[PDB]
Amino acid sequence: PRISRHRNSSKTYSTPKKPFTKPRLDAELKLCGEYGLKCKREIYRARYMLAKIRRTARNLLTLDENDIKRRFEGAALLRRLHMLGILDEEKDQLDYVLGLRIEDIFKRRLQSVIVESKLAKSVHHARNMIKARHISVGGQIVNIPSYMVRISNTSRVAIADTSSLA
Amino acid sequence: MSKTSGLYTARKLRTVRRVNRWADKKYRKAHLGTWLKANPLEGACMARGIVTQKIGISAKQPNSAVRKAVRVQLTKNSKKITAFVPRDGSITYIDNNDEVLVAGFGRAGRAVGDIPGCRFKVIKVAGIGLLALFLRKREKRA
Amino acid sequence: GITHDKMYKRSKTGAVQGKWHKKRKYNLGRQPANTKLIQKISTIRCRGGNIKRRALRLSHGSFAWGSADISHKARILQVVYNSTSNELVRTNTLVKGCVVQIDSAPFKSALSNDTLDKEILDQIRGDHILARISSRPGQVGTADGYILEGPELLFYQKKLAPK
Amino acid sequence: ARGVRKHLKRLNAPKHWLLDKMGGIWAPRPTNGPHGLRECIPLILILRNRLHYANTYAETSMILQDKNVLIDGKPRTDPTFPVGFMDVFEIPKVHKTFRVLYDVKGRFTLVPIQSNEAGFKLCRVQKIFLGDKGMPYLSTHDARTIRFPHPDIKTNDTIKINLKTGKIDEWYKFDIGKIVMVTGGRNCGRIGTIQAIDKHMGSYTMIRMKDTEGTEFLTRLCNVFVIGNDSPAVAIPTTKGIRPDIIKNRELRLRSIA
RNA sequence: GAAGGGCCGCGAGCCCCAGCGCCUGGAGGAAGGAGAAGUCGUAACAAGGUAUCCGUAGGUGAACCUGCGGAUGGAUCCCU
RNA sequence: AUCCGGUCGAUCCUGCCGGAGCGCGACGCUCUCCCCAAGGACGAAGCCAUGCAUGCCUCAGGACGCGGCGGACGGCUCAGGACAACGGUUGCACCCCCCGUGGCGGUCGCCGGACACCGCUGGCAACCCGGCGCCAAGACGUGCGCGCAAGGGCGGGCCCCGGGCGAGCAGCGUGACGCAGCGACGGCCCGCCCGGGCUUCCGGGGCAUCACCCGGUCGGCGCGGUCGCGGCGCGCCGAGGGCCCGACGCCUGGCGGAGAAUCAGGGUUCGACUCCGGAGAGCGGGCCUGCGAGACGGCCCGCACAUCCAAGGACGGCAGCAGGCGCGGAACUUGCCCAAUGCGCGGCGCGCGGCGGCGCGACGGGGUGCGCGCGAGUCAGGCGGGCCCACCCCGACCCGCCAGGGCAAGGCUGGUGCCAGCAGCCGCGGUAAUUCCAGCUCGGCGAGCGUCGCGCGGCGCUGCUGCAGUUGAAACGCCCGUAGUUGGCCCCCCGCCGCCACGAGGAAACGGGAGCGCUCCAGGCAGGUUGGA
RNA sequence: GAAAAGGAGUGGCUCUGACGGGGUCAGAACUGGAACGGACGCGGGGAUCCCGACUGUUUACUAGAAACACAGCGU
Ligand SMILES: [K+]
Ligand SMILES: [K+]
Ligand SMILES: [K+]
Ligand SMILES: [K+]
Ligand SMILES: [K+]
Ligand SMILES: [K+]
Ligand SMILES: [K+]
Ligand SMILES: [K+]
Ligand SMILES: [K+]
Ligand SMILES: [K+]
Ligand SMILES: [K+]
Ligand SMILES: [K+]
Ligand SMILES: [K+]
Ligand SMILES: [K+]
Ligand SMILES: [K+]
Ligand SMILES: [K+]
Ligand SMILES: [K+]
Ligand SMILES: [K+]
Ligand SMILES: [K+]
Ligand SMILES: [K+]
Ligand SMILES: [K+]
Ligand SMILES: [K+]
Ligand SMILES: [K+]
Ligand SMILES: [K+]
Ligand SMILES: [K+]
Ligand SMILES: [K+]
Ligand SMILES: [K+]
Ligand SMILES: [K+]
Ligand SMILES: [K+]
Ligand SMILES: [K+]
Ligand SMILES: [K+]
Ligand SMILES: [K+]
Ligand SMILES: [K+]
Ligand SMILES: [K+]
Ligand SMILES: [K+]
Ligand SMILES: [K+]
Ligand SMILES: [K+]
Ligand SMILES: [K+]
Ligand SMILES: [K+]
Ligand SMILES: [K+]
Ligand SMILES: [K+]
Ligand SMILES: [K+]
Ligand SMILES: [K+]
Ligand SMILES: [K+]
Ligand SMILES: [K+]
Ligand SMILES: [K+]
Ligand SMILES: [K+]
Ligand SMILES: [K+]
Ligand SMILES: [K+]
Ligand SMILES: [K+]
Ligand SMILES: [K+]
Ligand SMILES: [K+]
Ligand SMILES: [K+]
Ligand SMILES: [K+]
Ligand SMILES: [K+]
Ligand SMILES: [K+]
Ligand SMILES: [K+]
Ligand SMILES: [K+]
Ligand SMILES: [K+]
Ligand SMILES: [K+]
Ligand SMILES: [K+]
Ligand SMILES: [K+]
Ligand SMILES: [K+]
Ligand SMILES: [K+]
Ligand SMILES: [K+]
Ligand SMILES: [K+]
Ligand SMILES: [K+]
Ligand SMILES: [K+]
Ligand SMILES: [K+]
Ligand SMILES: [K+]
Ligand SMILES: [K+]
Ligand SMILES: [K+]
Ligand SMILES: [K+]
Ligand SMILES: [K+]
Ligand SMILES: [K+]
Ligand SMILES: [K+]
Ligand SMILES: [K+]
Ligand SMILES: [K+]
Ligand SMILES: [K+]
Ligand SMILES: [K+]
Ligand SMILES: [K+]
Ligand SMILES: [K+]
Ligand SMILES: [K+]
Ligand SMILES: [K+]
Ligand SMILES: [K+]
Ligand SMILES: [K+]
Ligand SMILES: [K+]
Ligand SMILES: [K+]
Ligand SMILES: [K+]
Ligand SMILES: [K+]
Ligand SMILES: [K+]
Ligand SMILES: [K+]
Ligand SMILES: [K+]
Ligand SMILES: [K+]
Ligand SMILES: [K+]
Ligand SMILES: [K+]
Ligand SMILES: [K+]
Ligand SMILES: [K+]
Ligand SMILES: [K+]
Ligand SMILES: [K+]
Ligand SMILES: [K+]
Ligand SMILES: [K+]
Ligand SMILES: [K+]
Ligand SMILES: [K+]
Ligand SMILES: [K+]
Ligand SMILES: [K+]
Ligand SMILES: [K+]
Ligand SMILES: [K+]
Ligand SMILES: [K+]
Ligand SMILES: [K+]
Ligand SMILES: [K+]
Ligand SMILES: [K+]
Ligand SMILES: [K+]
Ligand SMILES: [K+]
Ligand SMILES: [K+]
Ligand SMILES: [K+]
Ligand SMILES: [K+]
Ligand SMILES: [K+]
Ligand SMILES: [K+]
Ligand SMILES: [K+]
Ligand SMILES: [K+]
Ligand SMILES: [K+]
Ligand SMILES: [K+]
Ligand SMILES: [K+]
Ligand SMILES: [K+]
Ligand SMILES: [Mg+2]
Ligand SMILES: [Mg+2]
Ligand SMILES: [Mg+2]
Ligand SMILES: [Mg+2]
Ligand SMILES: [Mg+2]
Ligand SMILES: [Mg+2]
Ligand SMILES: [Mg+2]
Ligand SMILES: [Mg+2]
Ligand SMILES: [Mg+2]
Ligand SMILES: [Mg+2]
Ligand SMILES: [Mg+2]
Repeated sequence: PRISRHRNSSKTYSTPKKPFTKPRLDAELKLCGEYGLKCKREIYRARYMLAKIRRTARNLLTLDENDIKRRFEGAALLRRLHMLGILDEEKDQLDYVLGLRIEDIFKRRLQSVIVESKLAKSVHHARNMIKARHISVGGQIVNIPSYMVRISNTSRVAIADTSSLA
Repeated sequence: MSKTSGLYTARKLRTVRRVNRWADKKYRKAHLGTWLKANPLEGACMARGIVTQKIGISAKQPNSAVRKAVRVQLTKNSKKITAFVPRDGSITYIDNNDEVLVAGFGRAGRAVGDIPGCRFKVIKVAGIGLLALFLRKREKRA
Repeated sequence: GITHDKMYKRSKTGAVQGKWHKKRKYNLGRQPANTKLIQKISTIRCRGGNIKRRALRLSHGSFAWGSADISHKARILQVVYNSTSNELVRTNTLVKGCVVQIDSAPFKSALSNDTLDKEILDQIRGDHILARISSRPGQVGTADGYILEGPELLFYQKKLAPK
Repeated sequence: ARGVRKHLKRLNAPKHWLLDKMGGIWAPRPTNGPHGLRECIPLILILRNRLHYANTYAETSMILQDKNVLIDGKPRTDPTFPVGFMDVFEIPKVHKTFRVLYDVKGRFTLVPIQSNEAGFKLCRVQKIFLGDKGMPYLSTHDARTIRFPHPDIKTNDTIKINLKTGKIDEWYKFDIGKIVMVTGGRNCGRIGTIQAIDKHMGSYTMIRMKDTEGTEFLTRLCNVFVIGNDSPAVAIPTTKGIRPDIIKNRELRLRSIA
């Protein structure tokens, strides 16, 4: 067989069960307003990634406090959530992995980082400037709007010094 | 308990299930094969044939209308069916020997609405989709 | 060809069993030697090499008298008994286990030393001795053996009685 | 099939060969000889994939043509040559002499040694038998044979061999209390002391060892190679056959980047 | 030692007979279903104008009628 | 871990019908940029024009030929086959094996003629061959040699229990046969190895409108054949063997597993194709050569089909790669390269395998603006690449598809007047239509939307978890009764099952899962003392 | 129904086994124009319709049947 038959691939979003439901059909465009979202697949994707960390946490929390699998994956899960900035330092217990939301995932996009840093007038301006290739992340130039910035790479957001803007 | 129990009754709990599944009309309809036989399409999404006559069908008891249909002779097994031509005015695009493509109404071969005896419909005539043909996106030659 | 595959036999409940391949070479059978008494030894090439000697028309063999511990060579004279069938006796066909008469001339110097089995000595005074074939003529191209004694001798003499 | 197998798909290759699932549809298939097909690692996969002496098959071949690879004191020219446990690996142009041992995850490591060390070979006595005209032979785990063996040498013990003259100088006895290293199983690469040899009629005999920090383990007697007598006769890697557990390993993988 | 021949072992192909499916023609005959607004009566629902209904047997254009035993789901929870 | 609409004058139920989600294909409409990627499997295992798919190196400039090694591996497909095969788990004290590794090597004076390539003459329509002749061996043949191939007779203990074992197994000795193999460039032979054959146990489709079934069938003795055991075969003797814990028979649009789809838990359904195992090469059969084949890119015959031909004859097997026909709702080029990966032989060969082409099956990422700068294209140079190109880098120019009465988010003018038409289900339409046909306006998801068929879910409408049986569908008219299922209380601290835990031993890939910024990402196993736990 | 329908073997000679002197039954090798119940003796078969249930009786000398009788049934 050609060697390409052996590559893995996978879907990254889940579509809600009841589509035509007014109350959250409204709070769903509210999110497309408070950030610059092309369509609903980027809310679906955020729900998809929150669901998995929730499922892992419930699996671990069924278990017992002195157990090895807790001692392994709880520490791993908290470390990766803290370094992505989905969870902050003061909450170092697994039971806090349950009370997150989509919004704290959205907070660490570049479009949010540069608006905290005030590098763009707004979020829609931030989007257009992202694709114009004008903002770099620590000396390397990042074309991605959905880019997820570790709080280590979060001090080094700025204009890309090769740009019409220095 | 009106059901058998006890650690050594697995064989009976399986015999009961196997016998009682056939009392469900859907399980029997999808697993007995007599429908797979009686099905004019022989278990497919669609099939083609040649038109043998154009007919009109008088609607069922509450409504009143003359729906439009064609008697189709299937190519793959030489059977007779009737297909409802949808979408106002389309019955003109179905000549007396045409290769037409036939699919279903839904409901796995049950009559729909008020059209008696018809479980199929035509979706393409002479290589052209009838939706676009109605919508003036393609045109039959002459 | 001839085969000894089991797939053509029934199960242990009597049911016809199905057929899921074509004859394999490694289950072949061959026809048998049917070694006639009284000098050919064919060669057969078996699986992986392995010369097999296949006899036709043997005349002599090496025969051992055990209790006296004397061996001589001798000319098979006649096949007289066989446990399977009278047909292999009537045709003088050399197979393992058959009982034959051998020439007495080689063993006539044992007629001197006394305190020996008189049932062997008086038979040496004649002109043959009764013996059994111990080898497989169709597999190794040879027919050697031992002279009978014990209850077994008496058993075969009674089978040979003038009834 | 209708005969022997020549080819070998990459996925069907042994897991401990550490091949990568991309980079081909085929794998090198080891050739018959001094070791098997499962408990070995070929010469090409050592040179080309480990040490980068060659970046390709087409130039590993020529390294083996002008005879640059001494295995067990004798050269080799076959890329698919199976080198295994305790074999000596000396290339002179780069001044490197090794012996093959197992790591503590069941993989093949090349330990550096000295010219006072590459003069002998440890073999496991697989069996004692009789050949032509009634003579005794000992056949071992490296497919060496020794005739007229000293009667004290019995099955499952270990011998020490000279690579040049091919004769036995020392032997070690498999008893209760011998320093020994495993070669298969899920404790492959671990070293301990024989402290139980439990026998069973008809079936396999089981062996129970312990490291020098108290951790104990079990295996079949087919997987217990003897290395010394309360002291190893050959060198062993700076981990010495003690396995960490998953969390200790994880902190080390954290440290190496920290 | 070749061609060629004799007997058996393996085993095509065809013939011939029986089994075993599955599909299909057919004068007649007899059901079921839908379009129906066609005749003839009025069996049921009220004590439906002879309370209704079960089993069985017979009889009549049709629904149905009648005999023998049963039931209330009856039109009666009620009397030396 | 969720419901909704459809049986009334109104009302509570049962119960189905219809709607709402994911996936697989097919059809319709539409299409800016990049990355990944499946693709004549679907009761046609139907038929094939054309080309290619297997070669590489002892004896003389070289070819040619001889000799040798390989062509039994690799590729394709799923027709047959349901106590098979297959999966785990045993065994061979019933076996066979090339290459390679390590051993071992004792065997009762340089020989002989002849074959192909080639020379001279030929037959034939073409297919293919004849006759004569001069020439080699790491080719045969014979063989120089210190006796040892197969098989066979005797050499065991008459409570029972190291050469090697759990196990009387393997050697040796000694009486007879025989003369095999190795020797004209020293190898017969032996351990290991990978591979095979068979073999123990447990798992291993539907139908009872298939209840009895089998007769080398079940066992015993003896020979034969086999690499070998065995009713495997043959002779003789006996009457066994399987079965409601489902035999036997029939059917399958039956390849098995690793796995995949769905989604609280328990479950349902599918296992064409990536790895492993099996089986076949149009359909029955037979066989030669070889360590290894019942081989079809080997041969021989019967059948069904086709091909050239001067009419006498010869000849084929795409379920190999491309391509054609036919079938069907349904599936791409009659490309270039052996540079990597591997295998063969040895520097080459390889339609393995790779690299481009077709490719809205499907996956992942980014736009159609923001308040004033970009990508999409064009032209140049790198980088990469067997040769081009795509990605990256530097220079100069520069939506659409469905709907708007309810289920279910979204409401005025004209036309038509139970017509035409809509409508999955309720229902709409009778000359004032919230539903048809249109215009305006608004809703939905969005480079993708809609229609059709099927699987899972919805469904506690298949119920082990967990349904119902007075009247809605449903307790056999009753009593006895075998198989089956179930069975009070008691002694603890023994043995044998069940059960619970923890191990050992065997495959990756997939599924999870630790670490790692392909700019992110679907990914991959990277990478800056390392690592792939 | 039924010997349904349909198939195969069968001579001579040389032997072998089973039954408690006596033949029968079973098996094998060889052999003959490709023959064998070698003369003799000795059913052709099947699908249906009408009548009478059946075995039996009758027009000696042109009619053997569907006619008579019959068991059973009834008066
Ligand atoms: K119940
Ligand atoms: K129940
Ligand atoms: K029950
Ligand atoms: K019980
Ligand atoms: K039930
Ligand atoms: K055979
Ligand atoms: K075959
Ligand atoms: K074979
Ligand atoms: K295969
Ligand atoms: K084989
Ligand atoms: K082979
Ligand atoms: K692979
Ligand atoms: K691979
Ligand atoms: K190899
Ligand atoms: K190469
Ligand atoms: K009929
Ligand atoms: K009407
Ligand atoms: K009445
Ligand atoms: K009446
Ligand atoms: K009345
Ligand atoms: K009444
Ligand atoms: K009434
Ligand atoms: K009545
Ligand atoms: K009545
Ligand atoms: K009556
Ligand atoms: K009457
Ligand atoms: K009446
Ligand atoms: K009446
Ligand atoms: K009446
Ligand atoms: K009545
Ligand atoms: K009545
Ligand atoms: K009356
Ligand atoms: K009356
Ligand atoms: K009555
Ligand atoms: K009465
Ligand atoms: K009654
Ligand atoms: K009632
Ligand atoms: K559920
Ligand atoms: K409804
Ligand atoms: K309703
Ligand atoms: K009601
Ligand atoms: K209801
Ligand atoms: K196809
Ligand atoms: K096909
Ligand atoms: K196919
Ligand atoms: K199908
Ligand atoms: K070969
Ligand atoms: K071959
Ligand atoms: K091969
Ligand atoms: K193919
Ligand atoms: K198949
Ligand atoms: K099939
Ligand atoms: K081989
Ligand atoms: K090879
Ligand atoms: K087995
Ligand atoms: K078994
Ligand atoms: K088995
Ligand atoms: K089994
Ligand atoms: K059944
Ligand atoms: K028999
Ligand atoms: K036997
Ligand atoms: K027999
Ligand atoms: K018998
Ligand atoms: K069954
Ligand atoms: K099939
Ligand atoms: K279930
Ligand atoms: K579940
Ligand atoms: K489950
Ligand atoms: K379910
Ligand atoms: K469920
Ligand atoms: K496929
Ligand atoms: K396959
Ligand atoms: K497969
Ligand atoms: K595979
Ligand atoms: K395979
Ligand atoms: K295979
Ligand atoms: K295969
Ligand atoms: K096969
Ligand atoms: K076949
Ligand atoms: K064929
Ligand atoms: K075939
Ligand atoms: K064949
Ligand atoms: K064959
Ligand atoms: K064949
Ligand atoms: K096929
Ligand atoms: K095919
Ligand atoms: K191609
Ligand atoms: K077509
Ligand atoms: K077509
Ligand atoms: K290559
Ligand atoms: K190719
Ligand atoms: K620009
Ligand atoms: K540009
Ligand atoms: K510009
Ligand atoms: K510009
Ligand atoms: K536009
Ligand atoms: K419409
Ligand atoms: K529907
Ligand atoms: K509905
Ligand atoms: K109007
Ligand atoms: K359900
Ligand atoms: K459920
Ligand atoms: K109940
Ligand atoms: K009722
Ligand atoms: K009923
Ligand atoms: K009852
Ligand atoms: K019952
Ligand atoms: K009862
Ligand atoms: K009872
Ligand atoms: K009872
Ligand atoms: K029981
Ligand atoms: K039960
Ligand atoms: K029980
Ligand atoms: K009980
Ligand atoms: K247990
Ligand atoms: K593997
Ligand atoms: K005769
Ligand atoms: K008469
Ligand atoms: K008579
Ligand atoms: K008469
Ligand atoms: K007359
Ligand atoms: K008369
Ligand atoms: K008469
Ligand atoms: K008559
Ligand atoms: K008369
Ligand atoms: Mg592969
Ligand atoms: Mg009345
Ligand atoms: Mg009345
Ligand atoms: Mg294919
Ligand atoms: Mg499967
Ligand atoms: Mg082939
Ligand atoms: Mg071709
Ligand atoms: Mg078609
Ligand atoms: Mg359910
Ligand atoms: Mg009569
Ligand atoms: Mg008369």
